[PDB]
Amino acid sequence: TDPDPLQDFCVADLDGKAVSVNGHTCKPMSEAGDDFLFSSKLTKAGNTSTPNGSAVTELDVAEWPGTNTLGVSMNRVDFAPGGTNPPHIHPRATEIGMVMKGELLVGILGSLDSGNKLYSRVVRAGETFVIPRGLMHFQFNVGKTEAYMVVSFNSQNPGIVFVPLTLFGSDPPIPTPVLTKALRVEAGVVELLKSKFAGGS
Amino acid sequence: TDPDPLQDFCVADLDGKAVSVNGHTCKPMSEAGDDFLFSSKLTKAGNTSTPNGSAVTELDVAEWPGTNTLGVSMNRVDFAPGGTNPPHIHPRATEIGMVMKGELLVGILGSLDSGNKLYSRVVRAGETFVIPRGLMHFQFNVGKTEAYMVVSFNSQNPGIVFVPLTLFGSDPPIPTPVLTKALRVEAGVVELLKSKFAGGS
Amino acid sequence: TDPDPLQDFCVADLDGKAVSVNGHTCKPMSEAGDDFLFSSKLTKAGNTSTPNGSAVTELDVAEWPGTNTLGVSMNRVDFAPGGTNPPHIHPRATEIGMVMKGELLVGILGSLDSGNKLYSRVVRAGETFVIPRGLMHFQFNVGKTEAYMVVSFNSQNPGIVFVPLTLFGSDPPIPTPVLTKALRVEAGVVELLKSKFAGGS
Amino acid sequence: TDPDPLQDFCVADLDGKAVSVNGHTCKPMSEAGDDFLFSSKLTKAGNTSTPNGSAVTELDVAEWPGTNTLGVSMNRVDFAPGGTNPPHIHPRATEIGMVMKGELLVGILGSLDSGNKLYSRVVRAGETFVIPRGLMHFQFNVGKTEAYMVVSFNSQNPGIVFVPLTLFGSDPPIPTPVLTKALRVEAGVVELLKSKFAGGS
Amino acid sequence: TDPDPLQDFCVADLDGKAVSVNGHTCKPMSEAGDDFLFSSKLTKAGNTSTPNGSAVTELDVAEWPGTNTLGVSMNRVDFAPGGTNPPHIHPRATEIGMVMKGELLVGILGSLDSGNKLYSRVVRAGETFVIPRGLMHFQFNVGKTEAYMVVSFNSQNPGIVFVPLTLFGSDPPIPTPVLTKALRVEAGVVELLKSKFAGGS
Amino acid sequence: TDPDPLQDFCVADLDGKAVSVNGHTCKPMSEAGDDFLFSSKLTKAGNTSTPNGSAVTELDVAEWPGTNTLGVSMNRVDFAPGGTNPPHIHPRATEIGMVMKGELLVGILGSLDSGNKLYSRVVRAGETFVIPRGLMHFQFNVGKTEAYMVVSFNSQNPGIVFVPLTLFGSDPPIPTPVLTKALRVEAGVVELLKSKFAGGS
Ligand SMILES: [Mn+2]
Ligand SMILES: [Mn+2]
Ligand SMILES: [Mn+2]
Ligand SMILES: [Mn+2]
Ligand SMILES: [Mn+2]
Ligand SMILES: [Mn+2]
Repeated sequence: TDPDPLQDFCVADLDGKAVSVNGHTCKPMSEAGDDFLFSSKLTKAGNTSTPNGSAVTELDVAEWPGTNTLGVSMNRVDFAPGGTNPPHIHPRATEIGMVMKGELLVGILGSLDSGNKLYSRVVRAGETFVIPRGLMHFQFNVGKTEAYMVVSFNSQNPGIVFVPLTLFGSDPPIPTPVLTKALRVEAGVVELLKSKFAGGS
Repeated sequence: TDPDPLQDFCVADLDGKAVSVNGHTCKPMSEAGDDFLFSSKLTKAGNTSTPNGSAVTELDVAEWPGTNTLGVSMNRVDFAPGGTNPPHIHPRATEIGMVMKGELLVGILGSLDSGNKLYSRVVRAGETFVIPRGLMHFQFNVGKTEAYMVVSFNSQNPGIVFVPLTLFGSDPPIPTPVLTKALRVEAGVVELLKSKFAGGS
Repeated sequence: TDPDPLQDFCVADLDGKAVSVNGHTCKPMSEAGDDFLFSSKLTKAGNTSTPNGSAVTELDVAEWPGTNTLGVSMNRVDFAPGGTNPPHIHPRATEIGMVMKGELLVGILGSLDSGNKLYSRVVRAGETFVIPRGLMHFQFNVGKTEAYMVVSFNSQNPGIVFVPLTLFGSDPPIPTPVLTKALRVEAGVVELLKSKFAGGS
Repeated sequence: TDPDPLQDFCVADLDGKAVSVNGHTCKPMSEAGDDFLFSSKLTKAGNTSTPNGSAVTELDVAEWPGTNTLGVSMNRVDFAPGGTNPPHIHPRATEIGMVMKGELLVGILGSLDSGNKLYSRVVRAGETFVIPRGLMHFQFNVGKTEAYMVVSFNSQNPGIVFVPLTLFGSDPPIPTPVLTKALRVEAGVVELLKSKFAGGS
Repeated sequence: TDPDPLQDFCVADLDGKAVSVNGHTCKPMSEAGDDFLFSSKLTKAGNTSTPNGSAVTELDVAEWPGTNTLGVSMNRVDFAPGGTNPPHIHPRATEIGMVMKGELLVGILGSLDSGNKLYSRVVRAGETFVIPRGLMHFQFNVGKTEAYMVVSFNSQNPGIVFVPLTLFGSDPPIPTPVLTKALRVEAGVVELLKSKFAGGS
Repeated sequence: TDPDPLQDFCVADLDGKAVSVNGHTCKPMSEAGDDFLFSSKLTKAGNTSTPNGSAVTELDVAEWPGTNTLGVSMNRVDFAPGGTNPPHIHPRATEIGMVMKGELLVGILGSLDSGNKLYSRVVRAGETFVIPRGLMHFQFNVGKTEAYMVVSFNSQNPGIVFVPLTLFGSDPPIPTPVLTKALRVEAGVVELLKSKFAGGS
């Protein structure tokens, strides 16, 4: 997990030419002000008119620099009816979330030694879920109304590996012949999938 | 921070005679079912008719055994108008929270090397805050309506050190002469304070 | 990363009814013998006549109990010509490997904040590679001969999330409608993919 | 706990304009000399003519830069007869100490899940005590002579949250109305307490 | 470093048939009493009439079970005039110590990338030293009186690798031919050294 | 163990005047190229015509900067017939290795609480071994042909404490009188040993 802090506060210095280190260098405390432990970036709903039908409003250290060194971060996800936060993975953290409105099918997948078990449940307002570090998971809006959830992570920068986008639209894309052997389908099927993720989202 | 997990899942075995270890032993996976990564315990508001005027609904590993080994936990706090979650400390975690309804004055205090600075702000619906590991902090409902927040921690068992209750109503209470030297007031003042925390809450 | 050790040795007790904890309980030192720090399980090549065209011979704590608490483990992967270790993820570790024979295209994919960059190179005998914790990666045999590599991990139980098998053949499988929204293709395409992973491998 | 070291030595560069990071940047090894692993700052007794009747001589990374990255630090506390190291907390470390001279009442308080138990004992020359990470604790000189102890921590910068001073004399002070609700006493009592900690110590 | 604690207290259960885990299982809190955070085992001087001319009084988790899970431990070392705590290593911790009486030559050795530098200084009453995790170090009494020091570690079980005893008197001893190649001397010299450590101390 | 990473990649900036921190600062991602996760430095055998009769080809972060922050590193050791990697220690990591060719006697020594037990075995092609963090260990070529092994570590910079060289040829050397008390032999024997390690290797 993220390294523990070695002082009370260390607000991230995000200017482009700052020296680079594991995580982020910090602003001098003299330049921090009173406001760094607070944020209002998750107050409004994100735009759900996207191919996935969901919008992620991030609140990691790049968006909330006061989280630097503190080992935590959050995000908000809004969903149009039938929208999905597609099968994805956080490489460096466990996720713990709460559904605020609507009805979401939440699915968590065990690794190979857990027999690739799929745990899935319809989670409603006020109900919570937990996603173990590095496991594949997804959310699907099964209600007729817009849904939204707010989650927390045990990292300032959990990272996100979107499975569909990484598999078919990385930069540059995984060679077709690699994907035909791995997916056990012909090249035409692989190219059809790639054509849907050519936009970069 | 909490030790990282060494397998996908390890639901806590909470029976009274289970062997004791750092954290908790786990139920055999065969006895876990499909439901351990989910909870509905924070769906309803807690009873705010208490001396503090707030109610904490806990969702640590004792209440949500599926969090065992995953490094995270949550809780919900409800506040009557003018109620407080009094100055307190979490010995083993950073807290990250969101106000869901109402208006809360949230205050975070730096340690001695930070000049004991008090950072405080009125946090409203959808706005977030972060409390660094082990620092004193509090919340006070400044609105005319009931307020509530949901927070996450970077520990399965953050712990809570309530300052007023620990100082004046521990078991057994800190001797009066220790408290008169520390608080710089006469014994009568110390005894008055102790009389308010004799109930254990 | 894995918790550090609190003593010299703690060989894993793998009997089925042993108490369950994070990681594994250990055999009494009196029952360990001289041989637990050694293994010969990776001496021979695995059977590459599988759908993927590769075979993984594991040497994690379940196969090498002397690794318990030491924070490390290994495995060997053998590849038939044109075979692949398909796009996969290790949820709890970084991997560091060496190609022993043959020619392998090794690809590592960055997360979303790294623009989903694909780093790929043909790695030959004696050459090494490193896969950051939790990122998607794969290997493909581009030579005309059988290839093999031996890798190490910074966990006693890294875990493996096989992307194709988890996406299309979990237990039970991810609903088709979830996968059609996520993959942006019709149900018939999703069902074709599922039919290839119905065997459990 | 503090991050582990990634090299033998990394003496802290404490100049005011050094770049800021978690912990401290280090002096080039060429500028370190032979003396950084040693100190004589705890050889003499501190001045106990203070309001608390005790004096803390710190030996954290700010006073002993050679501790940077090594995960440890110390301090010495001297006590006039009847003096106290008041109820306080270390946010980022466990403390382990030894009484060198005199008789000290040492008290350690459990958190809420430990029923706020007060463990207290008179500790004399050569006797030791341990304070778990983040718990409230104090020391009181019950002998007729000056007493002193030397303690170690499992952090280069444990931090110190003095309860009385933080509660009544932070900068700026916690509002009176917050403190009257939390302490369950009238404003006049709160103002009396605040008047004793207006000096900043 | 040692895993962080997941609760306030977890006194080690040291009975011989207790289940074995990383570190130690804990006594039920009901069986702990008030005394586990304290010890008087380092109050008296150890017997320095040994081949090394020094005596180590240990206060690790085997001798102080209340340290279990807290990440710290101590020990006391007493030295006859001209006695030594021979070149040794702690595999799992940094050491931080204070000389209480006498004059001790304290030497710390850097690793190969630090050019195997020897840092050494005569440390007197009240003066401190720090030994980075896993580096070779020693102490030698250069005064005419008995000397003693008390040290702390950042582990409940640091471990001790005595160089001379391990090299020449392990169980069973390292073969002579291995040692003649490594030490670049004839077999007769190696056998002479082995004869001095045949007693097991 | 090494601090976990807080981003995907952080290639070490090894220029001499780069700011110094725990571990290494990183190159801007814009200056990294595609090649940092790969290396060919262990493809060839090292020169075994040395006093020890073995050659270590290092692949730590100084030689493979792409390992920075990832918690892993490797090395290759080649051995002439009868050559040794002498009794040594890695202060900051566990080692896990595989013999690639030849026959090596591999010995691992327990600490004092493990009764200084010597575990030793002849390890051949494809067979593996594990060395717990900070314990003394060695390898000796018992075959008639050149032998070689490739090992991995759970640190980007494990460090190496060569016992013979550190004991008798540090800079500057440990005083003779310290070594005569510790080794229990006369000064002439100590000086003979020192004369063999005066070259610095
Ligand atoms: Mn997620
Ligand atoms: Mn709180
Ligand atoms: Mn892999
Ligand atoms: Mn203290
Ligand atoms: Mn020592
Ligand atoms: Mn080695």
